[PDB]
Amino acid sequence: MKLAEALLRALKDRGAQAMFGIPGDFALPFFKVAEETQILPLHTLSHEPAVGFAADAAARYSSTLGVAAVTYGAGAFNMVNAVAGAYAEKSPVVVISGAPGTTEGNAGLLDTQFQVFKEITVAQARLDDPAKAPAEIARVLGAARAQSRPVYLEIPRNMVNAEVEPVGDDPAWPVDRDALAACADEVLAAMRSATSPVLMVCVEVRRYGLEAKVAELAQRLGVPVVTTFMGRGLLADAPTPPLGTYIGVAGDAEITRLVEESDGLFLLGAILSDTNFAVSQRKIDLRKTIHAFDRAVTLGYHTYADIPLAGLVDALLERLPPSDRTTRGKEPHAYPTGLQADGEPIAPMDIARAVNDRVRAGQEPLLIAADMGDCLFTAMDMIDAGLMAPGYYAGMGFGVPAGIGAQCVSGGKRILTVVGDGAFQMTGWELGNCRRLGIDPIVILFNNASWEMLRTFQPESAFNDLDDWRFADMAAGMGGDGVRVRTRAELKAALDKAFATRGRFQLIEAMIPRGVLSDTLARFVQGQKR
Amino acid sequence: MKLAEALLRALKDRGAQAMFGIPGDFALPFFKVAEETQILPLHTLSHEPAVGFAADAAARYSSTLGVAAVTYGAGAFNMVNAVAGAYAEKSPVVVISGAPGTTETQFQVFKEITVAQARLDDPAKAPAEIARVLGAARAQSRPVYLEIPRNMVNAEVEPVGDDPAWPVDRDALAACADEVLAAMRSATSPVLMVCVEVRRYGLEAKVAELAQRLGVPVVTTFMGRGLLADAPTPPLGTYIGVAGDAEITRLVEESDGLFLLGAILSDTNFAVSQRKIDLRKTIHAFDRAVTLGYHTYADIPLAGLVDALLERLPPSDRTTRGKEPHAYPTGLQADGEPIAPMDIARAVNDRVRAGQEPLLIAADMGDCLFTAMDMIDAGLMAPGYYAGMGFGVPAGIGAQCVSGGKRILTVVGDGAFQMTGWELGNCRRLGIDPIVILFNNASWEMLRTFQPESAFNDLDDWRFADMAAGMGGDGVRVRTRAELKAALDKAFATRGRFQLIEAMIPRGVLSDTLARFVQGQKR
Amino acid sequence: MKLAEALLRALKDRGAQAMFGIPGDFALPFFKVAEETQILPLHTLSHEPAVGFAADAAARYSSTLGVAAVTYGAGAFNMVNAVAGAYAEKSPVVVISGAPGTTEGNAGLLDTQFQVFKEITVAQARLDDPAKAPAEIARVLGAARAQSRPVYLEIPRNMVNAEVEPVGDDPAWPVDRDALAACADEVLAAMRSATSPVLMVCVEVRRYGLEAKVAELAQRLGVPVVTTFMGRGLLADAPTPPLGTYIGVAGDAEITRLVEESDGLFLLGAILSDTNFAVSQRKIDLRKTIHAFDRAVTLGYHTYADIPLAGLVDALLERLPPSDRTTRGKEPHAYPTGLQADGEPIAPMDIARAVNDRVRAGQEPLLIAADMGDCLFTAMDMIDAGLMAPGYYAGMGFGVPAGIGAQCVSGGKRILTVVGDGAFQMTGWELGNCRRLGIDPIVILFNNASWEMLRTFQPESAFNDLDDWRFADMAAGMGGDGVRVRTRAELKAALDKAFATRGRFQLIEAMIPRGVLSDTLARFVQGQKR
Amino acid sequence: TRLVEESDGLFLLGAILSDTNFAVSQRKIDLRKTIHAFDRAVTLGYHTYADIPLAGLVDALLERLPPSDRTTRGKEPHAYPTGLQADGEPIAPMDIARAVNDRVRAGQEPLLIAADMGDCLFTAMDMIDAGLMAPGYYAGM
Ligand SMILES: Cc1ncc(Cc2csc(CCOP(=O)(O)OP(=O)(O)O)c2C)c(N)n1
Ligand SMILES: Cc1ncc(Cc2csc(CCOP(=O)(O)OP(=O)(O)O)c2C)c(N)n1
Ligand SMILES: Cc1ncc(Cc2csc(CCOP(=O)(O)OP(=O)(O)O)c2C)c(N)n1
Ligand SMILES: [Mg+2]
Ligand SMILES: [Mg+2]
Ligand SMILES: [Mg+2]
Repeated sequence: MKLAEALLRALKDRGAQAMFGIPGDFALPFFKVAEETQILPLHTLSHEPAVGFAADAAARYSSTLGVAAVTYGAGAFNMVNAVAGAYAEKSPVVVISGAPGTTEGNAGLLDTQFQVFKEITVAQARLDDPAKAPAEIARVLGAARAQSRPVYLEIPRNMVNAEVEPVGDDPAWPVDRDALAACADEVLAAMRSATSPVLMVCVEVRRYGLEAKVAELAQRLGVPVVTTFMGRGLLADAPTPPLGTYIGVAGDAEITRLVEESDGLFLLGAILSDTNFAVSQRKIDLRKTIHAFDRAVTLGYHTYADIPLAGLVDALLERLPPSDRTTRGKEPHAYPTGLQADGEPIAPMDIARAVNDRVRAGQEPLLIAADMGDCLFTAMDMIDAGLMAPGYYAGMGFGVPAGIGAQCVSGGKRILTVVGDGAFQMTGWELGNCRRLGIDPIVILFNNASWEMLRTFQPESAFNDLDDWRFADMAAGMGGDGVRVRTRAELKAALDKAFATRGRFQLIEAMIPRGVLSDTLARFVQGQKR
Repeated sequence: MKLAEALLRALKDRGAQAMFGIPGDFALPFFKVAEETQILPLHTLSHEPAVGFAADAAARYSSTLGVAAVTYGAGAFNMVNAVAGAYAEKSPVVVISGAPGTTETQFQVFKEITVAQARLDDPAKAPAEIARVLGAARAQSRPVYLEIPRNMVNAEVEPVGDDPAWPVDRDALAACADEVLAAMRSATSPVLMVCVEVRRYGLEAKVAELAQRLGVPVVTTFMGRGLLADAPTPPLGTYIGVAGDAEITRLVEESDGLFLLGAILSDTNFAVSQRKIDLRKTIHAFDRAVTLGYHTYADIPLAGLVDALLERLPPSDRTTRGKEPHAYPTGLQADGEPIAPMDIARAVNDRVRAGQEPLLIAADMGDCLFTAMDMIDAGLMAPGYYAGMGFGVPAGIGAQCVSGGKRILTVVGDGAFQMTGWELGNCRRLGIDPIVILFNNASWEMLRTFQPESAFNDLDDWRFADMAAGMGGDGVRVRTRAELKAALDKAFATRGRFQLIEAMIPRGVLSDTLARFVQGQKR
Repeated sequence: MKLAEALLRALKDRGAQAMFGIPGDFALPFFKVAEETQILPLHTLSHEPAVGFAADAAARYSSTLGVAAVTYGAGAFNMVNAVAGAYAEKSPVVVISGAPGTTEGNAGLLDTQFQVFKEITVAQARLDDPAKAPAEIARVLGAARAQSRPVYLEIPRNMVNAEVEPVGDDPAWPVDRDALAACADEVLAAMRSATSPVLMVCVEVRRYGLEAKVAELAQRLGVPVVTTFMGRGLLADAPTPPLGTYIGVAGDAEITRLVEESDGLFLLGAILSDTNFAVSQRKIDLRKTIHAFDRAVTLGYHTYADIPLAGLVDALLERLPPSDRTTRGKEPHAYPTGLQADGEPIAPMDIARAVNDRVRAGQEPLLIAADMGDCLFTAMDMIDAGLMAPGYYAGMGFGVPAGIGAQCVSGGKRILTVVGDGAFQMTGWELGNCRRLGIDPIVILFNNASWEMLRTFQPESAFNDLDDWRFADMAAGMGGDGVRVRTRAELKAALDKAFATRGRFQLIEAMIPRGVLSDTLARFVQGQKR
Repeated sequence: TRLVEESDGLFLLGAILSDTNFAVSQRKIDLRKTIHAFDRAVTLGYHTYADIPLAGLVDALLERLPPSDRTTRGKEPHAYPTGLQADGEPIAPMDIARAVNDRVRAGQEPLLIAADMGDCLFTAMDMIDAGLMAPGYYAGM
């Protein structure tokens, strides 16, 4: 078996679904075996940033390994940022970068590309030894899985075709029987002894597909359940569904206190930081806080190493007597609906109504891909079937690329994208690849003519005023159907159309005025004053 | 006086002509000063890469300092690429990243693509640090990194000093010069190659004087292209390896006393490769050093080395200007035939011969660059070594900003334009009207010429011309050579809006230069 | 200030006392600045192994940084083993290896030397940037101190003289106020709740010179105190002196049980392994065991990170009410004495008697340097003033070299060395450097004509039979006074002489017969049968 | 040394490249015109054939070259120092070489020589031997 093949098969053997990428000198031989073998569908994008962003999503979507293939040099570096956000958000993107042969020895910078990716991945390896390649691949791949984060793989070209033995399974990671038990023991003990124990569900839960067993726990535990942002959605159809989502300040002040004022706050697979919605360590009692994350548990200031979340859970159940309990009790949830189909100018919230109404009228929910900006804060109030945005990273550019990658693996489902003018100027052009990719995602451009999120924080500043890019009129070039709307009528009307029109990506240019924000973005700002 | 203010001033004194950037939370406080103090012009773009390329171009244009202002995280990262290629081609792009408050890793990455960094978290030190970093950027001509905590943009600081002098081993300088000169005189067929550093440190005059006194054959590199063309001893052409003229390539590579003055060594297409020359008999002066076979003199800035040699060579009136080191393709037959690269070159060269003034040209990667190589220009900016796409458009933009009125020409392939091409939407607010000739062959042709069998090099039809409108510019698509000639003419007559010329080119049609390149890889 | 100088001064500023080493092509320029500056005394040895072994001891002796200077290539690699044992035993040896200039670019193996030392040190760095050198040095040096283990420093020759700014202080390491407190709390709580809490004193205690405060703790704690091997000696003149030393099986079965059967076994700065005397994790209740080591505390299966032993102690006192208590109570200790000055053949134990008697007669105790083999197990029963041997490492070769390095910094004191024939054949020749070094250590060769320690475990094997190297007769060549003894008379007599004769190293070749072992080595073997 | 280094078609058959004293340095030759066959490979200017064990390469070339009787044995590629003047002068390396070489010339059979690092090696180089083992590249004592 050829080396490059042995790899792709491996990726496949692990639930891979595609391989996004852009070729270059050194990467052609590998794209060749990628194409000729036909192992993994080869989708190619216009700019490397979208390459990584799509891989990110194709990974988050199916909760499996994403695949970003780039060429040596500018190709890799031009994608660094996409991998960073993927890393930042436990999105296991397997990066592959063709490198010079092992007999061409000289670089161009005073390795380097390696040290940069060494910086944003969990494991890396230069496949320069056909003998060691197999296990090495198994290792690194085994890492992105164990840790759910990006990995780096360099393949010198004169090695893309070296015969190698097939790639086996992931190397078995460390797990101590006793250690674990002791951990659960202390964890459960800590919970039982708490006043207001609050169990939070986050990202690691959706990555290791553990929702299945955590629902069986949320029940046998008996404590209140809340989700973080990355956790939003989880346990929706579970016996003891979350009582809401935590996004901090801009959120339901009711949920807030419950979390920030607990003494049994069990952060399951949760992320920790001061990234907007993330659970800031500054806003909680570090004393009584069990923090399960990255195969480790830390509460009481001490830590339990090599403790896979799966195991922690599995052993927590072994100590919790089964329960037939259930806290559902009617009441769904109230989203902003009712659009004034009049000719009054659009506002972020109006759009929400727009989509929501369509849905309540009977429309199946489309998963949403949102870029960073006022489009994100507006997407929170929309009924979905999975949301997908850079909340804990704020990496503009995501939006469109992400939605694309999504619909590329959706196996039919359609993807909805929301993005502002400022971000569309960055990656909104990746739609030109929608024809070749055979997908028709619906996009809602939030053209407010400025970097509005930045203006709210420094309105005296002019530089945040942008030009009026006639996007709707540009959608024809990339082969789509564009439509700029000024009023709520042209808005509701256009959307309906979009769902009817398939085969071509639908781009609805929403004309919004500066100042006009979203309810959720409103609350967020008001909350930074006091 | 604020800190930001002090940096901006410190920046302007060293040549700064503008500031390209894109804000974010941490950047905001910094940008407020920027915008207000108006020390430097604050030009915003759309995507970080552009900002990086633009800033890079700006610097090169005025052989001065460039300035890219980003925000912490996604912002800074999404711009690493431009800074790298900058580092590669010795362009001092001063990177300014806003960052977290000091009371409230990117740093570890940048250290890998800048010859100097610093985090100004102490106002008492800020003044000197700024003066140290920029210093290097100037001394080594490479990108530097400055990371500012938003809670220090206003902190008062002693004015920024002057650059801190660098080690100049006066004795080695004199000893090298002797070895160097002797090494030359004593060689069968010695040759002088003028490269990148000669431009960056504005040493054209000197090297022009030396070129004559040293009395040896002259040649430029790819980045050395266009230097000493008005000197008594002009280059015999430009060496770019197998690609170009085989008489110059043979001379360069066969020399037994090669003097790479401020050049770059690298197996990287046009860069003077170590596998092509006889390094044993090479005198490579670079990064303030000089090598030559089991010997490297350190601390010898190029500039002083010239002076050294000049002090060791008697004056001369030896002038040897002949005819055309390189025949520029002309005579565009405006018939109905489809279009081809070399035709674009003629179309372009003819206007010039017709009397038009040669513009400076900015090129992205792809055949557009090889094509630009057969065009008459007044400067040529392109990633000839780094070879990274995207540079084209934003670089032409960036150039024209500080080109005080002069118009810039930009050649970009379809593949590349899809990455940065849209930055043209800023032309309007930016007060620019650059001309763009987009090579739409509907494919990543440069690669197809390496794997014509693969089908992924097949791109769809992007009606770029139809999109020019939406960016406040005029964009026309042409298929024949007749249409090509007419449209190019209109562009030049139309100023006020950027002009986009989407020239449709068949897959398989390559520039002459590129043709030669591929054929040389078959051998 | 020159780079190489800036460094040596740094070492000095940190308590350095010398710089052992062997030069080579690439290392000459650095030895030149080492010599010319005269900052640190430059002692040179015959073979690299002794270079590292002496540095090891010069470090352990004064409990400070040792200094091993070698040349690139064979020089470094030929010393790898010495550094390993130093690392293995928390001996902060600062290794310095001159490297090719930054403009000579090509190696000879398919970096490498760097990766090998990366493997046996705690921090490393290639000083190739005069600007960054200072802080870098401070860093690495700061590491060997914080972690008390070997560090690697590579100095390209064209950099030995680059002007640099002086080297500042060590970079401040992480320390969490809360975390710490929480740790002590749980630690003390764990202790108080124990039945037979046993506090052990080990290596880290002597390295960070903490004995001063630990004695103040051993008192305020109130629990039994025992020392490990590396810990042997500590708290001797303390209010609550150790009740004995723990060396496992071969030790006082009385001490053994107390340790292996505790539920409050506080291993202070202790090492953990199955290395002869070390506290094997296989022989203790991991459940109730506080393990303070490498700036971390682990008990109850969880761990407290970035917890410097100093701090742990300092905060433990803050929670223990001062005490005037004391458990001294006469009884010193009984060592094997009384030598039968008859003409009966020598046995390991006889020699012990020999030295001991001399001491009780009034001789000040000499610190001892013992190699691995039956000489070590015999040295345990000798009255000393500090013992120094590879107990937790078993790296033969140590002996002599070590003793030499010692007396090189002893500031006058004399050093005693014990070593078997088999090890003397490895490094016993380093005595030839005793004249130039101006020291006269007394050495006791245990020539049993074989690798006796190995023979006891496989007596049916012949290969353990060695030849009769006439060492005593070889001592003249290296410029010493050699004397082979066959009987206990020639033994007692020779020793007395040796203490009288100064200026020349004294080598007493003790003729012992195969089979004849040491009491302590006896007990050890008998203990491997059952 | 001049011939080797000036060659415009150098064929290092199973050699080692390295700037390491006696090892054939890359800075001394014209690598562009070098054919270095090593570690089961063959290089030559922007080209490296992999998987070509030396042995087979020879055979290859032999299959491409007609037989020959071209013999060119001359005299002493290297004059071995002899004639040890056994006077009372102190001793010197080259003398040891003569002492050694003379016994051989006197008829004694050349032995194989093993040398450590130091001048002893350079000295062994002027001695008549039946094999010479020494660390000429690694240079470790
Ligand atoms: C890669 C990168 N570069 C810059 C920034 C900085 C930023 C954070 S928010 C924002 C404004 C976004 O404008 P948009 O039209 O998309 O939506 P809206 O604000 O409602 O007008 C910027 C520029 C980030 N986060 N990432
Ligand atoms: C950031 C980056 N990613 C990939 C590549 C690799 C590449 C080198 S050449 C080429 C094809 C360019 O197509 P284009 O339309 O621009 O011009 P042409 O080939 O003549 O049709 C690619 C993808 C580079 N150099 N930089
Ligand atoms: C560097 C190294 N190489 C080999 C060995 C293996 C060994 C462990 S014990 C022993 C015998 C030592 O004989 P010695 O004369 O010194 O004393 P004695 O046993 O009483 O006769 C050997 C060879 C070790 N530990 N280290
Ligand atoms: Mg907007
Ligand atoms: Mg193209
Ligand atoms: Mg022995």
